[PDB]
Amino acid sequence: VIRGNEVSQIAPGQTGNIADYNYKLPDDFTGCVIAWNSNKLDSKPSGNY
Amino acid sequence: YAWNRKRISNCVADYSVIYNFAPFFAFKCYGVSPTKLNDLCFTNVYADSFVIRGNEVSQIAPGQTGNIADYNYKLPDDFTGCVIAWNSNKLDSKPSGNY
Amino acid sequence: PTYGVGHQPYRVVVLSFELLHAPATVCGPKKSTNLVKNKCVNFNFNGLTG
Ligand SMILES: *[C@@H]1O[C@H](CO)[C@@H](O)[C@H](O)[C@H]1NC(C)=O
Repeated sequence: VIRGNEVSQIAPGQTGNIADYNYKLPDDFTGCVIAWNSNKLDSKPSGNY
Repeated sequence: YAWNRKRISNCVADYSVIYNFAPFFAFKCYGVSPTKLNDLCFTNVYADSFVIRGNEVSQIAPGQTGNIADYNYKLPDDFTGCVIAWNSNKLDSKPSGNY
Repeated sequence: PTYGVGHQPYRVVVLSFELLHAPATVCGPKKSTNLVKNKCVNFNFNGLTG
């Protein structure tokens, strides 16, 4: 589960914060990336920590 | 029709805090890439800020006509830069209408 | 929940396929056909045609 600003970092040949320190994809990657919003399930009014 | 222009010069620019400042989706750049902005550098950076309708966000592009792009804000064909747009329904919307 | 649309949580599932070098263990729904020989036919062996 990532933030909405960093969905584009899950791609071959990307840098930033997730793609450098958390989850890096190879340059010759074949496959599919599926992302959907989960505001109803993964958020709290007091803050999901 | 009266968009502001701010000159950014004589400083060190960090482009990673732009994502923390505003909740936008795409850092849509044209002459450069958003991930390579922190390595190389420029002479001067100008920031233009305005509010439009969601129909006319696509008109902010080099080489395109319309209503905003012809009479309000025209971009050159040799435009090198990034366009950052995000929704403003919580600050720029009223039930009685905005004038 | 009061954040902007760019700060919302996003569930990400990445499916990572590898191209066929070993014998295939996962294959989609396709009914097999009895093998013929010594005839100019169209074949489909584990996803490659010809
Ligand atoms: C914008 O500036 C105001 C005034 O300094 C501050 O209260 C607010 O938290 C700032 N917004 C962000 C997202 O930092």
